[PDB]
Amino acid sequence: QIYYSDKYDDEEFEYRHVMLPKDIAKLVPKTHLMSESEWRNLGVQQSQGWVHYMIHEPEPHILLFRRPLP
Amino acid sequence: MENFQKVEKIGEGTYGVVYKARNKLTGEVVALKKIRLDTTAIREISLLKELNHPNIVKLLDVIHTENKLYLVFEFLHQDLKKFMDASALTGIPLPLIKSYLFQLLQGLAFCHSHRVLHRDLKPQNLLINTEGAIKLADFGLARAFGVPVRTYTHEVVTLWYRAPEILLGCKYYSTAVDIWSLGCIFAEMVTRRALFPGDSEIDQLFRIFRTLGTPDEVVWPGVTSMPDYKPSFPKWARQDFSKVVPPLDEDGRSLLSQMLHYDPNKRISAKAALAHPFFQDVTKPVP
Repeated sequence: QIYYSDKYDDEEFEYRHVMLPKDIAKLVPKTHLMSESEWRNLGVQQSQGWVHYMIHEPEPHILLFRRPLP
Repeated sequence: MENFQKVEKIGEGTYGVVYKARNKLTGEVVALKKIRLDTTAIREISLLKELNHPNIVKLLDVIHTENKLYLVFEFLHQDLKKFMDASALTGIPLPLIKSYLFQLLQGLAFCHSHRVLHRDLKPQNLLINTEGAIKLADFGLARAFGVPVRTYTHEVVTLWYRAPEILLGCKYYSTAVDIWSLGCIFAEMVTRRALFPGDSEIDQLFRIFRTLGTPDEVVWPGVTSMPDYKPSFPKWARQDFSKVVPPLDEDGRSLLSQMLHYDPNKRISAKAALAHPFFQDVTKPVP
């Protein structure tokens, strides 16, 4: 599974969020920002450059990615 | 419960099933809602039978029988979601829209004066009749049952109308949450589509930010006191309402803007919304 959100931008960043299934979500630590190797390990296929920059606590199964523009 | 005959199933709310019925004694049509009470809450909702207003769906009676709680209430033929679904190729006449919002603010203004909130206001609990009237259903039920992530038929509930403070984790939230939900319903009644249709709580927040600008201490003092505020949220600017809600006039935009204010404290109240210039020419055309 794994829902990949549409990309969205602001002035100096490009974004996207990924929603994880219950299985994969049990592998993501509590209040932890991940490195490419760590989220790629979860199955998240994404280009290089994306940064897990934030965690919305009420929905810890949504991975929020950021990447500087252009 | 034996006095309700000719019972037909109308639909499914987020609490239970809704039927159209007939009172054997009086011969009137009525609406029933069977909320399966598996596991005070009844005595408190019975007290809601005391809150009458031409714009509040009349709670005729509450009946508790063997693990079932039945709400006998006033019958209205359609809700706003269905009415907007059907008016998709013409929309709703601005005069009807101005009339609806006006009546909606008198019901909110009534209930709030009695410290009764809705908290989970959606177009679906907004009931219409053939005479041009619109009424609010389900006020005060959320503070007995609480509104869930999923319904009784496990359908996914609507985040679309939630206030930003609820979304950012505020525990001590206002009656201004209802004015927010109603400001969303207003724009939707005007554009025929939800102003902020998010797929998650964070997406719902981002949706709000893209249109209204990302909140900070300038536009929303005390926003940094919200449990779920992060200084790294995408940074957006407030969009121009003449673009967002095109048909609406300057007064219609001014009010929408004030009902959608970030700071709950500065957000217009139902009472003050009623005195707004927009309603200077309110009529009352039929559906």
